[PDB]
Amino acid sequence: SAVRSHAEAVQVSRTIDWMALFVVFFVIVGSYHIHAMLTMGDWDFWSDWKDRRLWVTVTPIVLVTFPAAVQSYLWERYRLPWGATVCVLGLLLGEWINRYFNFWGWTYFPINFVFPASLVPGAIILDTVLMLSGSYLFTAIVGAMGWGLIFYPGNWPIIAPLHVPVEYNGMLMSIADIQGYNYVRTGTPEYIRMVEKGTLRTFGKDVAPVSAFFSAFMSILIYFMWHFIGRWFSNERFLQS
Amino acid sequence: GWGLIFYPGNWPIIAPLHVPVEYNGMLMSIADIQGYNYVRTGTPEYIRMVEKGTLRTFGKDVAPVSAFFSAFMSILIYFMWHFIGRWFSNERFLQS
Amino acid sequence: EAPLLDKKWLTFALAIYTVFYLWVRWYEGVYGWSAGLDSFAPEFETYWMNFLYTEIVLEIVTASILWGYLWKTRDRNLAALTPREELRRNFTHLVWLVAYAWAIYWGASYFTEQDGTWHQTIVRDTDFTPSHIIEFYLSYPIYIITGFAAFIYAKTRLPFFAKGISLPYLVLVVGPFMILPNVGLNEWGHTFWFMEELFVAPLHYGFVIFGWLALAVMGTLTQTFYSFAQGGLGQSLCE
Amino acid sequence: HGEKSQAAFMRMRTIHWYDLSWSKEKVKINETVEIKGKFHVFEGWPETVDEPDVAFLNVGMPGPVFIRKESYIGGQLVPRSVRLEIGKTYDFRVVLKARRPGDWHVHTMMNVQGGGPIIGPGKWITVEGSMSEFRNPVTTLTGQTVDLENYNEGNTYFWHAFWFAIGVAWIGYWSRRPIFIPRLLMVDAGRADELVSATDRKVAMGFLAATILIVVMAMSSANSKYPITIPLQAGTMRGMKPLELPAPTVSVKVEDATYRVPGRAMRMKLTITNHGNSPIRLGEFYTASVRFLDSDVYKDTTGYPEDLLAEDGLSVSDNSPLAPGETRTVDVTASDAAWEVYRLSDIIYDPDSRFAGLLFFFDATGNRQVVQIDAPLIPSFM
Amino acid sequence: VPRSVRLEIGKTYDFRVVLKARRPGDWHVHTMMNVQGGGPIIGPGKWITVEGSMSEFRNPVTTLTGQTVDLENYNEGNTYFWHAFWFAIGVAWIGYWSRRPIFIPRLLMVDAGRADELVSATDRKVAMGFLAATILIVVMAMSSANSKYPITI
Amino acid sequence: HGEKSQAAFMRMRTIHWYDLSWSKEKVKINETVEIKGKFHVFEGWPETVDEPDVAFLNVGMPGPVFIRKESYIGGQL
Ligand SMILES: CCCCCCC/C=C/CCCCCCCC(=O)OC[C@H](COP(=O)(O)OCCN)OC(=O)CCCCCCCCCCCCCCC
Ligand SMILES: CCCCCCC/C=C/CCCCCCCC(=O)OC[C@H](COP(=O)(O)OCCN)OC(=O)CCCCCCCCCCCCCCC
Ligand SMILES: CCCCCCC/C=C/CCCCCCCC(=O)OC[C@H](COP(=O)(O)OCCN)OC(=O)CCCCCCCCCCCCCCC
Ligand SMILES: CCCCCCC/C=C\CCCCCCCC(=O)OC[C@H](COP(=O)(O)OCCN)OC(=O)CCCCCCCCCCCCCCC
Ligand SMILES: CCCCCCC/C=C\CCCCCCCC(=O)OC[C@H](COP(=O)(O)OCCN)OC(=O)CCCCCCCCCCCCCCC
Ligand SMILES: CCCCCCC/C=C\CCCCCCCC(=O)OC[C@H](COP(=O)(O)OCCN)OC(=O)CCCCCCCCCCCCCCC
Ligand SMILES: CCCCCCC/C=C\CCCCCCCC(=O)OC[C@H](COP(=O)(O)OCCN)OC(=O)CCCCCCCCCCCCCCC
Ligand SMILES: CCCCCCC/C=C\CCCCCCCC(=O)OC[C@H](COP(=O)(O)OCCN)OC(=O)CCCCCCCCCCCCCCC
Ligand SMILES: CCCCCCC/C=C\CCCCCCCC(=O)OC[C@H](COP(=O)(O)OCCN)OC(=O)CCCCCCCCCCCCCCC
Ligand SMILES: CCCCCCC/C=C\CCCCCCCC(=O)OC[C@H](COP(=O)(O)OCCN)OC(=O)CCCCCCCCCCCCCCC
Ligand SMILES: CCCCCCC/C=C\CCCCCCCC(=O)OC[C@H](COP(=O)(O)OCCN)OC(=O)CCCCCCCCCCCCCCC
Ligand SMILES: CCCCCCC/C=C\CCCCCCCC(=O)OC[C@H](COP(=O)(O)OCCN)OC(=O)CCCCCCCCCCCCCCC
Ligand SMILES: CCCCCCC/C=C\CCCCCCCC(=O)OC[C@H](COP(=O)(O)OCCN)OC(=O)CCCCCCCCCCCCCCC
Ligand SMILES: [Cu+2]
Ligand SMILES: [Cu+2]
Ligand SMILES: [Cu+2]
Ligand SMILES: [Cu+2]
Ligand SMILES: [Cu+2]
Repeated sequence: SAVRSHAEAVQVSRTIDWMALFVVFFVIVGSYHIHAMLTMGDWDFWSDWKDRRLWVTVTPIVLVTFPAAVQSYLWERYRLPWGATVCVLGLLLGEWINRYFNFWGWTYFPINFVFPASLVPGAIILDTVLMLSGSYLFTAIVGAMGWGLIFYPGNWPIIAPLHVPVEYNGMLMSIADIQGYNYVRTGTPEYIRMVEKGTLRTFGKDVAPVSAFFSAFMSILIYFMWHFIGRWFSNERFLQS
Repeated sequence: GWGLIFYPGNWPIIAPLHVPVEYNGMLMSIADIQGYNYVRTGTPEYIRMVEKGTLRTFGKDVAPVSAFFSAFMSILIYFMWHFIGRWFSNERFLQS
Repeated sequence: EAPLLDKKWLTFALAIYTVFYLWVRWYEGVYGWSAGLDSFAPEFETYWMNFLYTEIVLEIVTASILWGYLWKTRDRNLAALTPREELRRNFTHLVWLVAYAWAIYWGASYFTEQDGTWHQTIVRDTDFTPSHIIEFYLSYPIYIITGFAAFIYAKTRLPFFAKGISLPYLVLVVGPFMILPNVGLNEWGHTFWFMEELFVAPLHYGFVIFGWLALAVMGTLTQTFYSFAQGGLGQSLCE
Repeated sequence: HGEKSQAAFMRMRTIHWYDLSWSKEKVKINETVEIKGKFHVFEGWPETVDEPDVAFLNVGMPGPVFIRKESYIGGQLVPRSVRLEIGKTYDFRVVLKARRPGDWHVHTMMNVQGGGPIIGPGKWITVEGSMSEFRNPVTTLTGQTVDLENYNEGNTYFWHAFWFAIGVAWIGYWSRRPIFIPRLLMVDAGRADELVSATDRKVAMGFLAATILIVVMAMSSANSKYPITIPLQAGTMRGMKPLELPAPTVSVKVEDATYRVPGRAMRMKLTITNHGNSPIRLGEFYTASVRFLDSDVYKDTTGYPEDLLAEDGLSVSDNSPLAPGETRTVDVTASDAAWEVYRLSDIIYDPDSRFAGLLFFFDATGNRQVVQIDAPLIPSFM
Repeated sequence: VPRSVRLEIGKTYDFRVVLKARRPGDWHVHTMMNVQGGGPIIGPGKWITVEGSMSEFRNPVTTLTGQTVDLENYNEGNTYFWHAFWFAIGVAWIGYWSRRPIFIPRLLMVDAGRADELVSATDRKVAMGFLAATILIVVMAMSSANSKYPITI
Repeated sequence: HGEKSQAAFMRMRTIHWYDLSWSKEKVKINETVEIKGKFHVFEGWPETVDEPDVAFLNVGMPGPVFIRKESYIGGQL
């Protein structure tokens, strides 16, 4: 036999558990980080890109992709409810490593100007909803609604001190706006930032809630599609050519 | 290979057509003069999708970059059209 | 009666990548400012183009030698593989997967966002920026080599993977490899299509798409676990 | 850095930066340097570059080695993107504050949406001191003075660490048990319902409720701490005041313009008519950040980057006082290694061999007229 | 104006066009402004008669390299030669395999599981030679074209 | 109705309507009311509003309680 005793089998299984956790975690880090940055990283890099319309709308929709697939695999095959949490934690770890060692360690951009957005509450909501309900349709709908809606309230304690108005050289500016102005991004001019500028159809203080609800609806859709995407990605098929 | 060999294979043909000419005070290509002289009534000059230079165009890398991009997209299109042809090769019979 | 898991090999697999990439980061910090800013200068030549040529040659040589050695020493007769030796080979393949995951993290996550930083702080001048040299032409080939080696080892040593070509393994291994040709699109994206240094531009969606193929790892993992369990470990563990 | 690789004709035909000044060449940490000058938008704007309807005045440097304290276009602060008109000249001023020590090549640039970067002449500036001495004080409308280098850093660290710790605890609660193989076998065997207990359900409910309640309380506390907040200020600022400059009493027609392809020079036949302003003389030809000067007529005293300054790179067949009214046809020769160093000789690879530049005419009293010339450039190979 | 130009609304422009007769006959000639995103704007047409033979038409052009060429027949033979050469190579590649039974026996052999018998070592060597010769010929032709015309724009 | 909810700066920075007159305050059915005035286009037009290359002069009311008999901009229908 491969193993000589039950205790040896348990120890071998624990070693395999640790090694497979390492493999899954860091492959997820690589893939999720590349997808997340090349989908929404301009808003995540700079504090003056963290607006109420585009950041709040875009970030959860594109970030709900990997958690859906990883949940569809882990909960179905192992009853492990931490897929969304592990995806968010890996993305945050990679982003923070890059910000501290490259954004600040190399180009000396201040950390308070280059910090990532908080994402743990949405992953926790998704994971808990999936674990308690046990059905992927209800998880999709309700958990994606929560994931979309909790993104901006979760990040508000961080960005709130950066929105104190300042009279800078005769013009009204935000602290994040002054941060973007002072610290020169040679490759990132001011016109590139996709932030809300006001529309003639913009109503009475409804920008952030409308963006959050739109993000939640699109998160429902993207979760529903990426659940089946991950189901396909979990196939155990062998080819002969 | 299919993407990369396209332009080197055609260069011996179009190379004599790229000799510079001072046509009426303006620098022109032989192919450009051919297009100018022989009037295409239904094909004005602004329609031609040719490179005109960009502020992000770098130091003599236009053709290799185009070739490599074409090769990558050729990989993708070959992969998709292989299965397209596999579907087109089905021997199925319908009853209605 | 060697131990089932070779701790020395796992330690080497982690440490070689860690040390090499730390030295690469030190080199980027030291020479990325004095020589990497201007591309039409001699110091840029001798400090980055030589690096690119050497890394390309070494990557080709290493990939050829490693893949040929793995394919040459394949187990011709796998029917006589004892369950204990099969478990040891499974542990070695898991070490290979650990190395592949570490290389994937170093390539797709660290240096890609470092490249984003570099492009947001300076004006792009050439396709062979020091950031591009380190990211596209050093880390990506390294993780491609590691993935190909892991796939070849699994196919040539594990009876579970020797009965055919594993589709999830093939997708997980070749999918990220397609990130390397897609760099051409990236160049065609920056020189012709998009005039702005926007990291969310569609010209980068190619990367994204092939990054999705890394998700195939989950399927591969399942197969790996079965390769770990079909030898009698699962029966003893279920007791 | 980054201009030598840009197409020569694109550099010649976009924006021209004329008289520029730098307040200091060597600065200490926290000291300010002022870069002023004029920029002219070329009338024959290239078609592949969008019109500068949305343009941003930027500083080209390898990072935040300086901080841009302020920027003015026509005397008006421009923290946002602006709108520029084709064929108009604008004053610009940029005040920067030194942050990091070292020698830095600083350029003034105009980023144009749908066009890309337009880099101007770069100057080497030395910063002496320690980066730890740099301070960025800002006074808010609420009466608080803060330092932007470290403001809100601890709060961000605390919140990110808190949420990361919560996620790690959630994972580690399940990580105390067998993870992958036994659970997979149990699920395959049909014993999945045994893998989650009532205590696990209660823990998940507590985690969800605590997460929601903590988010709500944190938002309320942040609102209480900062009751006055404004959204990010953005938009394109129109109505930039251009310069009202004296029209050139000097008329210049370009008969022919040629460059030898091996070549480190450019030659042009010019017909010049003086419409008054006393006998005049050509003193300088500006092409792409490169200034070819005629030492006998004009001498630079502004510390113009020497790599871009050819003190005797202008050779005019006859540069004698052009009596008001005289129409002289002269052969001008602009020669300098900068032509090859700044890759202006790479116009041979350009899909448009046409050049544009500025000519500067000086009278006996020193009054200067600026004439704008554009023509096709013909390479010579024989 | 050999290229597209920019016109302003409400302005008047002089225009001149010099044409050279090429083919005999009566031709209705119009001056037109093609506008991008608009279409054709045709002006008054005039009937012009061309007398002579088309064989007498010449289009001399002097290049910056010191060569005078006729655009009617310039580079025609080179294009014919290269296209015929590559077409002949493709035809030879097809005809090498076309000397054997093509469709039915090969289909039956593949269905029967004897596909490996349809390609021999000599066929593999021929394919390798074809690939190597194609690549080498392309490279040599590019080098020769560059040597013949060292000045191109 | 509908202006109070529009952004204050957008209302301040688009079009200015100066001296206006209404011919009548109370009208009978089939009677006509004339509204004349001047409107100035602000030079600093907001960037999120497209330039008025295509603009329509409209009457804001809860429906066809009136019918717009005619409209003139600069004396031209
Ligand atoms: C991530 C993108 C997904 C790609 C699409 C999924 C693969 C294709 C599936 C259907 C056809 C093959 C059969 C089932 C799969 C697995 C597979 O390819 O198995 C081998 C089969 C032959 O096996 P069989 O026993 O004769 O019967 C068919 C198996 N169901 O090959 C084929 O059928 C043809 C070749 C397979 C396709 C190429 C490999 C796909 C991997 C991705 C390529 C790289 C592109 C991404 C780079 C960024
Ligand atoms: C080139 C475009 C491809 C079109 C899609 C492929 C055809 C459809 C396949 C699935 C449904 C039919 C069953 C399998 C096919 C072949 C087919 O149509 O068989 C007859 C079946 C009935 O047969 P059965 O024994 O009862 O069981 C189903 C057979 N698999 O009809 C149908 O199922 C419905 C009608 C078939 C569809 C119409 C004809 C399609 C030809 C193209 C139409 C023209 C459009 C192109 C013009 C430019
Ligand atoms: C075997 C170790 C465990 C396995 C995991 C790897 C952990 C290793 C960390 C290395 C720490 C030393 C870094 C200092 C380099 C030490 C180093 O290389 O210093 C020189 C450069 C600076 O050189 P220069 O540019 O010429 O200087 C002018 C401007 N500074 O700094 C750096 O490189 C420091 C910043 C970057 C350091 C990398 C971050 C650490 C890597 C973490 C990997 C993620 C692992 C995840 C595990 C949870
Ligand atoms: C559902 C369980 C019951 C708990 C209460 C539910 C949410 C709260 C209040 C309900 C009353 C509705 C009025 C809202 C308070 C209304 C409210 O507080 O509105 C605040 C602002 C308005 O700001 P203002 O003008 O300065 O204020 C004066 C308003 N006359 O509007 C918004 O935030 C806009 C609403 C947010 C956008 C969502 C609209 C809903 C779209 C439908 C899909 C979402 C629903 C999910 C379906 C399952
Ligand atoms: C729709 C389902 C009902 C339950 C959720 C309640 C619905 C209403 C709002 C929640 C969306 C996020 C807040 C933005 C709204 C839209 C909204 O009200 O926006 C105004 C401000 C943002 O304004 P600003 O200009 O950026 O200035 C900052 C001032 N705070 O947010 C709020 O006032 C926050 C409102 C509520 C915050 C608590 C969130 C908790 C509820 C969401 C999670 C639900 C998940 C349930 C799990 C099963
Ligand atoms: C944004 C919209 C949501 C995303 C779309 C996906 C959501 C869920 C379902 C829709 C499509 C996937 C369902 C799986 C196919 C459906 C599926 O699961 O398998 C179909 C078969 C399986 O292969 P087989 O065993 O050889 O064939 C015999 C049938 N079992 O695929 C094939 O035959 C080949 C085609 C499979 C291609 C599916 C790839 C999934 C897409 C990955 C790309 C990334 C995601 C893109 C969306 C952004
Ligand atoms: C692979 C086997 C080894 C054989 C050599 C491989 C190809 C040749 C050289 C390798 C050294 C790299 C530097 C190139 C010479 C570098 C070289 O010759 O560049 C010429 C021009 C530059 O022209 P210039 O500025 O006037 O010249 C001065 C440059 N400082 O650039 C180009 O042509 C751009 C490069 C072509 C675009 C492809 C980039 C690669 C993208 C990655 C995907 C493709 C790779 C496939 C993956 C499998
Ligand atoms: C990438 C895989 C490695 C093998 C191929 C080598 C990679 C580099 C270049 C090849 C791409 C085409 C040439 C344009 C590059 C990009 C490149 O170098 O472009 C510059 C000129 C074109 O410049 P221009 O402004 O139009 O002026 C004409 C001057 N020649 O092309 C070249 O210098 C040609 C370079 C190489 C030509 C030989 C092609 C043979 C290799 C491709 C086939 C590979 C297939 C292998 C079969 C398995
Ligand atoms: C540009 C992107 C690449 C092109 C896409 C194709 C590449 C390869 C695979 C993707 C889709 C085709 C795979 C075949 C379906 C997958 C396939 O091969 O058959 C599915 C079944 C076969 O018919 P059946 O026997 O009746 O059904 C029972 C299962 N055998 O189709 C259906 O049921 C009907 C749908 C089939 C439609 C496929 C048509 C193929 C597309 C032709 C359009 C032209 C190409 C467009 C792309 C530009
Ligand atoms: C000094 C640090 C610790 C020891 C170093 C060895 C590695 C660490 C731990 C495990 C082994 C410890 C004891 C080993 C003693 C001896 C020793 O060095 O063993 C390792 C391999 C032997 O591999 P093995 O026969 O499979 O058996 C290993 C099990 N003991 O040595 C070799 O000489 C290498 C084997 C031949 C394959 C060479 C690969 C191709 C090399 C070219 C470059 C490849 C590409 C480069 C990157 C681009
Ligand atoms: C298969 C892969 C497809 C891509 C999916 C992943 C996301 C990638 C890119 C788009 C993310 C948005 C951020 C921009 C980065 C991708 C990017 O670079 O976008 C640039 C534009 C702004 O510049 P531009 O001059 O407009 O250029 C157009 C090029 N897309 O951003 C935008 O988002 C605006 C473009 C229009 C697209 C709007 C976003 C989509 C709105 C929702 C509908 C789509 C369906 C949603 C699911 C229900
Ligand atoms: C970064 C900071 C880290 C925070 C760490 C939080 C601790 C997390 C988890 C504790 C796990 C204990 C599980 C015990 C069940 C262990 C368990 O199941 O014990 C049997 C009890 C029997 O209880 P009983 O009395 O017979 O019935 C209930 C009424 N008496 O069953 C249960 O259902 C017990 C449920 C207890 C669950 C406690 C978990 C709550 C954790 C919330 C944490 C809040 C976050 C921090 C706030 C700042
Ligand atoms: C438009 C111009 C048309 C060009 C026509 C080119 C001719 C094409 C094909 C010839 C087929 C002969 C096959 C003989 C195998 C017939 C064959 O297989 O014979 C058995 C030999 C035995 O040879 P051996 O000595 O025992 O072993 C090798 C070393 N001695 O096996 C082989 O493997 C022989 C391989 C010979 C293959 C020759 C084909 C090369 C064709 C290249 C053409 C170049 C293009 C033209 C350049 C301008
Ligand atoms: Cu890119
Ligand atoms: Cu510079
Ligand atoms: Cu000008
Ligand atoms: Cu009203
Ligand atoms: Cu007004």
